Amino acid sequence: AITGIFFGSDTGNTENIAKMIQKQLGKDVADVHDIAKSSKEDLEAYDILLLGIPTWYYGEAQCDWDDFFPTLEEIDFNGKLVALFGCGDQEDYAEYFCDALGTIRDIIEPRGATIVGHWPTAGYHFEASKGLADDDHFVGLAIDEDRQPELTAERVEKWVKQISEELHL
Ligand SMILES: Cc1cc2nc3c(=O)[nH]c(=O)nc-3n(C[C@H](O)[C@H](O)[C@H](O)COP(=O)(O)O)c2cc1C
Ligand SMILES: [Ca+2]
Repeated sequence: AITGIFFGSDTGNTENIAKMIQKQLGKDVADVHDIAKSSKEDLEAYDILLLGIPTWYYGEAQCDWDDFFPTLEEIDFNGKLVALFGCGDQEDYAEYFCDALGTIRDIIEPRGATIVGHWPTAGYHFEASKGLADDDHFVGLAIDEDRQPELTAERVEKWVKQISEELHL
């Protein structure tokens, strides 16, 4: 219950990643939530937060998330450790590949969120992305279940390892 996984999902992908993630961390470690059925209180509740957001319709944010953003910007993230994950399509929307991860970064970083979990952009092949920490790493875990589902298992296995460390446990 140290970690609170909050996801948005429209066709189920991010919802599954969240669940693989919690499996890997374990239950007494983290609880998963559908941001759509979540509240401010529900988010402020945890100290370590994992936020999952898939990018929709040309750089936009999954609507459950889009609509929660205002509440999101009311939360003081100062004193909190966050990580970010999401889903994207690097071949049909290569020019907005996981931009949503970037939008949720901007809408939380100034708020004092201590972000963790940058992921190497090695192995992906998008044309552009607004969710990059540096131009060799996304700001979070980018999962492409549409084009690279075969790499989804390992990406999560390794990324969760990576965050477990950065967070310490
Ligand atoms: C019409 C349409 C627009 C989309 N636009 C984007 C986009 O701008 N960025 C991106 O990387 N993925 C884009 N995607 C792909 C989704 O983010 C991807 O399918 C993701 O796995 C969906 O996760 P969800 O099931 O959790 O919503 C789009 C998908 C569709 C069908
Ligand atoms: Ca493929």
